[PDB]
Amino acid sequence: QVQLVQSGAEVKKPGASVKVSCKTSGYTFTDHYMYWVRQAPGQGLEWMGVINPDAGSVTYAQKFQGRVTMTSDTSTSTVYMELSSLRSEDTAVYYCARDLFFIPAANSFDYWGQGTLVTVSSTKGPSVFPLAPSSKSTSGGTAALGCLVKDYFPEPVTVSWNSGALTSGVHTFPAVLQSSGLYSLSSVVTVPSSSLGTQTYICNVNHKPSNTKVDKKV
Amino acid sequence: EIVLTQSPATLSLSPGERATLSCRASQSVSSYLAWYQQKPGQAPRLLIYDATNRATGIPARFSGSGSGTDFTLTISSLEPEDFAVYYCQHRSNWPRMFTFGQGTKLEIKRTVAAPSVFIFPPSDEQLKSGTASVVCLLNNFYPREAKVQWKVDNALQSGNSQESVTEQDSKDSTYSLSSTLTLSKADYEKHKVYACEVTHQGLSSPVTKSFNR
Amino acid sequence: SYTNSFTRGVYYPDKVFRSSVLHSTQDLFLPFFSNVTWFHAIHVSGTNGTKRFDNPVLPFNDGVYFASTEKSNIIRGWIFGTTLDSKTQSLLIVNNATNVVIKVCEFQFCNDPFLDVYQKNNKSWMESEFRVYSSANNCTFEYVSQPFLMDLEGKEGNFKNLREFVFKNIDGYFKIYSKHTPINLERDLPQGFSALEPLVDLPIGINITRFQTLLALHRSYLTPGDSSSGWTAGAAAYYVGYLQPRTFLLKYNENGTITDAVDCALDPLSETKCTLKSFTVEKGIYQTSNFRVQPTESIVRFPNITNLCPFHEVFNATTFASVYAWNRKRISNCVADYSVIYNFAPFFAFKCYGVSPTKLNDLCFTNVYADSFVIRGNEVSQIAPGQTGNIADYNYKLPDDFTGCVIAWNSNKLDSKPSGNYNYLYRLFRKSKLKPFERDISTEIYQAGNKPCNGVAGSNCYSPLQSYGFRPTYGVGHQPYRVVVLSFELLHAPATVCGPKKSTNLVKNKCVNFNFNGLTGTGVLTESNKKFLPFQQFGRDIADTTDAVRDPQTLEILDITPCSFGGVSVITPGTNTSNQVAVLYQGVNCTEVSNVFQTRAGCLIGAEYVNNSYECDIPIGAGICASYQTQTSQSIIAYTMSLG
Repeated sequence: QVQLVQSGAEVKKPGASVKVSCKTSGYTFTDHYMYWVRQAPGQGLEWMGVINPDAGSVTYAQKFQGRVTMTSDTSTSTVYMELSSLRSEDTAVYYCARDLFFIPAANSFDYWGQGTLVTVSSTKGPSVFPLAPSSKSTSGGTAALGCLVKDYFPEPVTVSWNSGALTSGVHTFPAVLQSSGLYSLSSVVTVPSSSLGTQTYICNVNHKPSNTKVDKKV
Repeated sequence: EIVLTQSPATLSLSPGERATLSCRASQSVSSYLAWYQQKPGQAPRLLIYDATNRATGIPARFSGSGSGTDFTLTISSLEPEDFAVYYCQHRSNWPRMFTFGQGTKLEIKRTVAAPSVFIFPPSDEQLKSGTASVVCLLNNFYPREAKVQWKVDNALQSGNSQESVTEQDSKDSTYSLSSTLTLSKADYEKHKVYACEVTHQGLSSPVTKSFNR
Repeated sequence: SYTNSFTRGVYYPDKVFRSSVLHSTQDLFLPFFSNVTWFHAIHVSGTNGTKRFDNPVLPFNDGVYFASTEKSNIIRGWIFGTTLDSKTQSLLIVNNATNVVIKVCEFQFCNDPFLDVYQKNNKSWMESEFRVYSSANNCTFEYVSQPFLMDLEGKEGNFKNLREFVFKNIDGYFKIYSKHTPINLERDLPQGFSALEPLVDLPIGINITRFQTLLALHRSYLTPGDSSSGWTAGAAAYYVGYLQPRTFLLKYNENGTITDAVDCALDPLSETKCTLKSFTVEKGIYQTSNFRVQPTESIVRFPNITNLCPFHEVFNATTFASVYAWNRKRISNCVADYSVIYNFAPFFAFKCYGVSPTKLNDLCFTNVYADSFVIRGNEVSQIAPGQTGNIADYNYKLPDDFTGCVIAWNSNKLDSKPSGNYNYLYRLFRKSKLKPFERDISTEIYQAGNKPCNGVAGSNCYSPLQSYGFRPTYGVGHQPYRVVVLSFELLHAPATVCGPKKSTNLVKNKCVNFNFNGLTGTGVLTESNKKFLPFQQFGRDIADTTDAVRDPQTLEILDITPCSFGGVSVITPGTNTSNQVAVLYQGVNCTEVSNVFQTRAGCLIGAEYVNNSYECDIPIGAGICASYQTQTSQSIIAYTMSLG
């Protein structure tokens, strides 16, 4: 089955170059065109661009027009894309897409890859802060417990409660880019007021790029 | 280039009915258009290509039509796995400049839920670090329509608040909103009363939760 | 006789609209203040009484400025031709009543094309009798032109009818120009500026070196007593001009019309206004060397052709595969020459669906995919953008954007064989519909209905192959036709196949504009024995001027000498005062081509050296100073500046 495998994550710096590969499989990489599309967080597909599997017949976009080089390779059947001079507005998820037509023509994109979250910032360490509800915040007999994680740019964090034992009413908000250049989100869970003080709730924070695991008791 | 613009951009319907999302253009693209489907958390799949014929691996409920400068998709019956974001793209022949639009989100129609307003003062552990962040919680409510107001000693504050809205839950079709007002320790200790005003369609009157330091 | 055309001979070169611009183009115009061949077409009556008239064979070098002052029907035709002996296509523009019969036919009509007026006011009558022509041969082109190619005449005391026609010898079109303008005086010369708009453009091509005018005979009754001496006042007088290649500077108005023009050549004031781009010229030197006229020819193209792309073996080979296994051959890293294709055989359908066949060599292409395959005889057009055929839907299919060609021909001589013809197939049975440029070389058994056919095929199952029986006795419709589609993809990339750049035959010893391998300029090309390095292509002198360039063609060395004649300068006292000007050829001893005085810097042509001394108005050089004074009726004088 045709399954286009791409790379994983990739962090960079302003004014640099990132090499993202997207290997082909299943079909003979000599007849079907390949396109490279960008998906920004919250926005939609932005740029086109085709790379010929056989020769260096490429067609870059109008927005970039010179700052991207899409090479070809028939040895391992893998495409490449090296965007130069990454700015603070190029952080997005790059995809690789094939076409339903053959080498000469091109109608649309049918087979897509898996994406590659390329970002541009400075790495640092995370930090967790517990959010405790007040005594007067008990409305409707229910209570909400939260944990405010901060100072972490990447977002692979999966805030679990009691090592995943508590799953009902758990809401994980998306990360928001603060002014300091570091993302931060909070995770809230609605619990009955009768369970306050009797049951122990611990929010588990795990950050794989920094290898940091912090369990904060509420 | 051809500025593909979609008028609705928000088609709130119910599972079972039919949907019609339009994506018009300027130049004659009667036979040059494509339809996609991008679910949150994966890659966009091909819905309808060539704007007239059906794609492969697509159920029979997806039926497209249109010609000239006005196109629309005619879904037969909405399913829970159909609520996603759809796009449109034309195939320019000589200048390869494939452009996209903005996207139309397909929501689930239910009853008007009331937002549960909760406010959380910053803990002493965060205050010891020199930073203060007050979190105002807005969970289980109808499509995000609750502008969050932050009043500090009856003075309206703006520019220092950040809002985060989750996706539509698959269990009860509700949303969650969290507003975080970031203030310094000195500015936090300078004032006493902090309030979070919530104004939503499901609320007959603005509900404001406040606490005293 | 001769006359002087002051500012007449300007027309619109191109059809592009322009407003408030001063563009300078290089075309064949009429130079201002020339000697137009004035011919008074009147009746000539001798002493014996024999009627005669002048009708010489005027040569049509490159164009004429034929004007006419006919009253009603004196000049209503023209004749063109270089042989006039039934060898080349002629041009009889019969300007009959209410219509114009433009006939381009090759025949020898006569030697003296006489024709009377016959002013019959009947709506159904033919005035052009059979006395002008006598032969009838195959005509290549003709036209009706319902709007008659003749200006409207006026009837007044002194307001007469004035009209002129500008013709050229362009191989593309005849470039017929026409314009009417009424005169205001009856005894004054027609001094004025009147541009001519393109009326018609006949797409005919034939060599024309001579021409002949068609006057009116009108000798029904001579009426003796009043016209004994032929004529006294004058019926009409046609002018005969000759166009010359010049660089005319045209000034368009706000509404998009030419109100004036600058010769930029052969005239000192025009050359000054051209090199300064200002009408009111100030008192300066304004050097304009190596830029005066220099019209000789036009040779501009890219030499050094190279290895031709492997277009062969795709239009002529041993055996082409069927649509089952249609061969593909991409072409890159070469320059395509679409000229050897037609030489193969007379084709059947040269319908390029993306571009024009005459425009294939004007743009670059990334990679052309040559796909050849043999098909039946009744499906030569089924393989086209948007066609649902049994061999175009389950086999090689073209998309809705095929920017290539469908070049095909007949192969009833090479692929024909008096046998069962089991060489080709078409595979009519296919599961799904083949996408554009899809090649299926599989031989799996087809299965329409529910019938297990793993081992063999039965009635419900079929085989994806069928013998394409091409019997030699079969006529058109069942013959083998070889079709090759050159898929022209459009990708902005380092394209290779741009076009077959083929220069001219390296003209030398002639001051023409040279453009060889990028470098463009002007000057003369002379012979030089310089031994340049094998990798050096361009040459420069000590003054950074192109003195010699290596021929990109076969090994030959040329020498580009500018001919700068030292330095041509020109002095203008200002158009506000007068228009008399003078030229100073700095670096000339008055021998390398009017008042002539040799100065210490050059030859001043157009001024006289006065022994007196005045204040230096215009600095000439080396103490010489010129001015515009009222010498006892004003002209530019030359004198030595007074130091005190």
